[PDB]
This record gives sequence, C-alpha cells and structure tokens, in this order.
Amino acid sequence: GTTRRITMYAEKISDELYGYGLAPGGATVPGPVLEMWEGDTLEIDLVNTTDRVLSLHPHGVDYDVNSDGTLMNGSAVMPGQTRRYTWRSHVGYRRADGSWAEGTAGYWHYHDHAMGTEHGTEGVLKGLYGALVVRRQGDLLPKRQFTVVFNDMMINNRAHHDAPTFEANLGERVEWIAIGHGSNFHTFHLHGHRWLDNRTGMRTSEYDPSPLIDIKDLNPGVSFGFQVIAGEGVGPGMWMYHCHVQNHSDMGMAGMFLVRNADGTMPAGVHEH
Amino acid sequence: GSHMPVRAQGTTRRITMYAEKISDELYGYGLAPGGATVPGPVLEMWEGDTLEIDLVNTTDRVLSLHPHGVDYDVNSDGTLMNGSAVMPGQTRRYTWRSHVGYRRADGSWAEGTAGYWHYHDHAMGTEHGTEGVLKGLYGALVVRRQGDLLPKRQFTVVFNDMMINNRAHHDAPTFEANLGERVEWIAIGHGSNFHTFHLHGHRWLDNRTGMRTSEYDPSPLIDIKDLNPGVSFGFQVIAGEGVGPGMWMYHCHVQNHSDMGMAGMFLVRNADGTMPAGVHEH
Amino acid sequence: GTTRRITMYAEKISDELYGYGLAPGGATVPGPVLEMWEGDTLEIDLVNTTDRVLSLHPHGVDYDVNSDGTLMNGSAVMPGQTRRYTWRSHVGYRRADGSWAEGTAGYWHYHDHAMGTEHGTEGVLKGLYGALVVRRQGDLLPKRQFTVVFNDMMINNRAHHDAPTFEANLGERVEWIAIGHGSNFHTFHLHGHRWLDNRTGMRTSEYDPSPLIDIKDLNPGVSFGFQVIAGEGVGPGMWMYHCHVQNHSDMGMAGMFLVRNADGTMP
Ligand SMILES: COc1ccc([C@@H](O)[C@H](CO)Oc2ccccc2OC)cc1OC
Ligand SMILES: [Cu+2]
Ligand SMILES: [Cu+2]
Ligand SMILES: [Cu+2]
Ligand SMILES: [Cu+2]
Ligand SMILES: [Cu+2]
Ligand SMILES: [Cu+2]
Ligand SMILES: [Cu+2]
Ligand SMILES: [Cu+2]
Ligand SMILES: [Cu+2]
Ligand SMILES: [Cu+2]
Ligand SMILES: [Cu+2]
Ligand SMILES: [Cu+2]
Ligand SMILES: [Cu+2]
Ligand SMILES: [Cu+2]
Ligand SMILES: [Cu+2]
Ligand SMILES: [Cu+2]
Repeated sequence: GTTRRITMYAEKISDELYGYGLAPGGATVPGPVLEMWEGDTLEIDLVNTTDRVLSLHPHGVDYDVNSDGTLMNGSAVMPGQTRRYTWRSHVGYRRADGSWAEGTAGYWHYHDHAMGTEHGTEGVLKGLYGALVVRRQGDLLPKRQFTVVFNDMMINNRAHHDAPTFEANLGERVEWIAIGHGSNFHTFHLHGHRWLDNRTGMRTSEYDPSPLIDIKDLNPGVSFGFQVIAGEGVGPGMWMYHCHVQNHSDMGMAGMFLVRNADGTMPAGVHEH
Repeated sequence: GSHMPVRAQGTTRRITMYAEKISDELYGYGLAPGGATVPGPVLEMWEGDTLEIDLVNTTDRVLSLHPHGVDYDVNSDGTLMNGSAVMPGQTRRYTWRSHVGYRRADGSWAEGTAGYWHYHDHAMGTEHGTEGVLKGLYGALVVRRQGDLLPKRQFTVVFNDMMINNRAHHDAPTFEANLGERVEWIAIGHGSNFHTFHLHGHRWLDNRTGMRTSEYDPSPLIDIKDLNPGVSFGFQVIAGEGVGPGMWMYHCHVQNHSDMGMAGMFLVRNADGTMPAGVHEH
Repeated sequence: GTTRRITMYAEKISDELYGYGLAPGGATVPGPVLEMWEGDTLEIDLVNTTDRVLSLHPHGVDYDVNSDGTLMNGSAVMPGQTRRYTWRSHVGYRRADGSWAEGTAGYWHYHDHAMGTEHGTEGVLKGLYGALVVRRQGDLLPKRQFTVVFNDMMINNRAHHDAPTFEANLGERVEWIAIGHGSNFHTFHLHGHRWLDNRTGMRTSEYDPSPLIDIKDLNPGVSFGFQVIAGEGVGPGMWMYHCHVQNHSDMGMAGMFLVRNADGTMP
C-alpha cells in the first residue's frame, strides 16, 4: 500500500450550508470523493475555517480513537484550528485462529461527528458528508462517478426541487455511490437500470447468490455503491432516480440520470440552452 | 423445422390490461373488462421473453403502468414526463423485454433479468403515481430463470401504507395451502410507511429464490424482512415443513402496525386438504 | 441431537419492566441467551409469575402451532400457570424434489406474544425478549457475548440516557446479537469495527460476495449477529455504538463498547 497526504478545508458556504473541500474556497456538498486501494494510508489535515466546532469521521477504514472525530475522544477541531486525521486500510489476511480478517474494500463515507451534538447532527444536516471509496485490487473503474446523498428530505442538500442531474453517455461505465443521512427513512430507486446486491454490484463468480435489484433501503448512516452500463438494453433519455417513498418523491426527492447518445449528443425530448 | 432459429430466442406474449375504477376508494388492473383486482394479475415471464401490453384506461383519470427490473425504453417507462402515461379512455401500448445473462465485450457479466419484480401506476395524482398506488394499481411481475422450481400455490402480499392488499375492513387476506405444498410468496411494499414482513413457523434463505443455490451460498436464513416502499422480493417454502398444519400468522412486525390490523393468516390444511383443529369450512 | 429442558420465569422486575429468567427472582432484560446446535431440541417450562397474561414466542426454530405462544392458537399463559413450549431444530437435508432444506442456524430471538395485545406489544415494550442463538457445527465461539436490542427509543430498556456499556479486552473474540423491536426504525452502527454482511459476519470461501459493513438496519422483529476481534487494527478505547438516526442518537440511543488494554486496564 501507499501513503497519501491531503489537506481538507471545512467552510461555511452559506447560512444553511457547511462543506469540505480540497482547496481554499472549493468546498462542495457533497464533499470530494476520497479513494484508497486496500492497505493504503490516507492522512488528512482538516482545516476548520469556521466559527463552529466540527470534525471528520469515516466508516469502514481503520482508525484509532484519536482519529474518531468525536469530542468524547478529544478528536474534534476547534474553530480556526487544524487537526491531523489518519485513516488506514488493509488487504484480507489469515488470523492465527484460522479465520479470515476481511480487507477494507467497500463503498464508505465520511462526515462530521462534532457539530451541534456529540453525533454531528447539525454538521450532517448542513452538508459535511462525502464518499469514501476503498478499492480492492482488480476492481473495475468507472468513466463517471456520482454521489447521491439522501439527507433528511434533501438530495445532496439541494433546494425545493433542484435535484442533481447526473449525466453519462450511452454505454459508459457509471459508478453510483449512495449514502443516507438524517432522521428519515428512504428507498433509493433508479429507472431503467439495475445491479446485483453485493459489494461491487456485479457478478463475482458462478456461485454468487446475490439477487438482482433496482431499489435498496438507504437509511441514515448507510452507504452502498454499484456500477451500471448507461442505457444498457434500455437506450438513452431522461432516466428518473428517486426515493420510492411516495410522499418523499412528491416533496421532490427525485432527479434525473441523463443518458445521452454514445457520441454525447442530447436525446429526443431534451431542450438545450 | 430446419431451419430453426440461428440463435435461441425467448417468447413474445401479448396481453391487454384494463385499468378500472372499482369503487370510490379502489382502482385496479385486470385482464378482462370488469375483471380488475387489487392486487392485479401476476405477470410471469422467462428470461429472454418479451411482454407487449396494451393498457386500456377505462377511467376518467390519467394513469399509467410502469415496471421494475425488466428492460423498457423511455417510451415505455409509464411517466407523463416521458410522454409515457395514458389519457382518460385511451389505449397505450407498452413493451417490456428481458434477457438471459451475457458476457460483455469488456469481460464483465450482465446479469439476467430474473427475480421477483412488480408493476404499478406512475401517473395518477402525481408524477409518481401516489394516488394510483394508494388506490390499488399495482401488481407482481415474476421473471424466472431456467431451472427455477415452480410453485403449487402463489401469494401476492402488498404492504401499502397501513393496508395489506388494500384490505381496509379487518379482512386482511387468508392465504391457503395444503401441508407439503410448494408455496410462493411475493412481497411488495408501497406508500409512505416502513414495514417488516414476518411469517410464523416458516423461513427462507435471503437471496433471489429463498433457497440454497450451491454449497458456497453465505445468505443467512430468515423469517423476517424489511418491506419498504418500492421494494419487492419473493421466496418459496414447503407449507408446514417440520412445523405442521394450522393457522400460521403472517404480519408486519412493527408493533403499532400489527395492532392496527396488518396481519393475516397463512392457513396450512392437512395434506389431503382437510381443516386442522380450530378451523371450520363452509 | 441433544434435548435440553429448562424452566423460564416471567417476572415483573419493576413497574416499567417485565423479564424472563432462568431462576426465581433472576429475570433480566434482555432475557437469557438461549443456545442450540442444529438438531437439538429445547423444551421450556414457562412459569408465569405475574398478574398479566403473557407468552413465549421464538423466531427461526421449528415449533408446532401449540407452541407458537399466541392467544389465537391457545398457546399463551394465564397468571399463575405454567406452560410447556417445545423448540426443535434441524441440520440441512436434501428434499425429494432435489432442493435443499436449510438447517436452522442463525441469530434468532424470542419474545412475548400475548401481553397487552395479540402481538405482545406491551410485553415487548416492557422488556420480554432475548436472543436465541442456533449454531452450525464448526462455528467459532466467542469469548464475550453482547445482546443489543433497539426497543423503540430504548437500548435494552435503558430509558435514562443510560445505554449499556459492553466490555472486552483488546484482542478478544466478541459476539454481538442485535435485535429490533417496537414501532420505530433504527440503524445499528459500531465505531472502529466491521463485519461481513452474512450469517456469521465472516468469510467462508473466496466466493462469498457479501459486502463488508459497519452499520445495518435493525427494525422491529429483525435480528442478526456477527463476531469481531476487539480493537483489531484500531487499538483499545471508548468505541461508540449507536443508532445512526440522528434524532435518535441525540435522544440517547448511544452507548460504549469499551475495549480495555490486553491486560484489563482502562485506556
Ligand atoms: C387492537 O387494539 C389495540 C391495542 C393497542 C393499540 C395501541 O395503543 C398500541 C399498539 O400500537 O398498544 C399498546 C399497548 C400496550 C403498550 C403500548 C402500546 O402502544 C404504545 C392499538 C390497538 O388497535 C389499533
Ligand atoms: Cu458515530
Ligand atoms: Cu425518502
Ligand atoms: Cu420504477
Ligand atoms: Cu456515520
Ligand atoms: Cu429555450
Ligand atoms: Cu419511479
Ligand atoms: Cu372501505
Ligand atoms: Cu408495517
Ligand atoms: Cu414470529
Ligand atoms: Cu416502483
Ligand atoms: Cu350456507
Ligand atoms: Cu407474530
Ligand atoms: Cu424510567
Ligand atoms: Cu434509531
Ligand atoms: Cu461511525
Ligand atoms: Cu417476533
């Protein structure tokens, strides 16, 4: 594995919006997608530019308490200060007792654990969250990568209805990372596409039992990911993704997966400005 | 006869579905005029098959038909947004394809369509068919892979908000089998509420079919599963296996939901088809 | 296959709490962990020491209707009465149709089905529940075993922002049995630890596709379990477990998994 070091900025975007970024003034909601290969180490300097206590906490990666991102463990960041966080990962290895310790690979995420409560409630509400992708050697890689976060009644903290439009060309390999947050329950559904329900979303071997699905529970704290071939067997056009909970979709958690023609030209019913 | 097809192809089935108002509270799909049910027909295919459906809208409302899991283009997706809905009194033609697994030019495997899927209205009352679904336009869509074992009995259980198959006066459906029969359950959640489907005295592997695929299958054995809006799954069991005949409750396990009436009976009769102690027939 | 006979006592522990115990005055919430290997049978005399109608009901195990612990099936226990419940179990076997009947093994649970409502709503609420672990031959056994029940807004009926502290020493094999109950949805999450999402939470062949997870839905009626090695690759300390539903955690569904030093001391 390799050791990588990055600086991450926590910034107030607006009254309602706090976010993480890889450069000063570049914070986004959702935050940047962080990638590691199993066994890599990532070291992050979290620069808190805000007037709030806040922090950084991951899922799935190896971290000790001093990296856990909680006030309880002395791991948060005071306003105008920087904290070093250290995330490790490992390949699968055999234990002395005969058993198998699984490698770190999976679709994970990170987010504030310190802002407004010990559980980071206000931090998450206002957008400090981001995808953490830990790859196993040999995993297939995407042309396009989308992070979808159902945060309470919001998709990626967008306004009443502006749900992100995610875009691909017909036939491209597309990676969806999906993360739930907040106090609300959701079900993530994508029209016209489907994946196997397992780590990568695709068949690993003839013995793989996993069912094919077009929809999956996305609850607070939960993350998964998968890959599809854009418009495979269905063609291009505007493909809806949304929360299948009926009053939720009506309140606007619905958005478009836009699949253009292979050459990148717009499909039938679309009006370009 | 020679010559047969150069490459094996699936079957193309053509059907008509009537969307009808049943009462002020109820809308449904049916295979014949006056034949609407809630839930509607179980539609069944094998991987590779095509299903060409004429939806005849007999109501005064805009509504549609949209599936999960099968292959459809935007013109079949069942949304107003894609010009895919059906205006009052009109007929729209929908096409649903399916495929066997295949190897991609990139070397990865495209999974075949098989699984327990479902269909339902996307156009009525909202771009999401909230009213359609609330009022009963939904049904199971079962796509099978070759060699799948076939049920003797088949039950569609839809948790739609606080109702099972929209049964709102006590009267959650009793499902029946004779002891030893292979029985198939298809579970579909709908609406705004969260559920856990639980079945007394029976259990299944949590995977596509509910049974062991090979000696490598890791899937836990379960008697209960989340069934939330949009979610379907299915499994098979041998009725009363290792347990015996009787009234076997199935219910949502959310406490306040079961207490409100989301519970029903799985009635396992004796092998010969006779009532077990406690149950009378008439 | 082994047959085992035990007495179970339903007791009122306090005003807000009912429990099961293996001895008089010994009732706890959650109740005792019942352990079986596939093929074994567990025969239970439930002694009802309360003034309330109540019952005992298993998941996963083979039981006839006479043992399903519901009023509708004549299976409940009146105040003062003693009732026999019989749970059998089996190893996998091949059916005549070629298909495979799965053995019982799993992380299961048992609870009241008769108190307050035909669904045992009051009995579940006031704490009558426990873990039922059915093991398959060759399964690895824990050094420590924790039952966590998310019951409405409570963790093991701690209603006071008192959620249990579960303890282990660094490096010990730890089993978690997770059970949901009540009317709320939850997600169970464990800091600094992860497990394969499958029956045992660990890998049995290179073919197991199961994702590795640190969090899972735990809703009413639902159970599951896994083993971890305490503090593996992460060191000892106060490691949070909690419900990831934000308003829930803020309201007190959070507790500690305390990993001590290899020698038992605090970190
Ligand atoms: C069938 O009769 C009913 C009985 C009870 C209720 C609810 O009040 C609740 C279950 O949802 O009962 C509880 C009972 C005991 C303790 C707590 C409880 O809830 C918090 C609804 C019923 O019909 C709809
Ligand atoms: Cu946490
Ligand atoms: Cu939602
Ligand atoms: Cu859909
Ligand atoms: Cu988290
Ligand atoms: Cu214009
Ligand atoms: Cu939709
Ligand atoms: Cu009515
Ligand atoms: Cu329910
Ligand atoms: Cu049960
Ligand atoms: Cu749907
Ligand atoms: Cu008569
Ligand atoms: Cu029950
Ligand atoms: Cu109290
Ligand atoms: Cu919770
Ligand atoms: Cu965490
Ligand atoms: Cu139960």
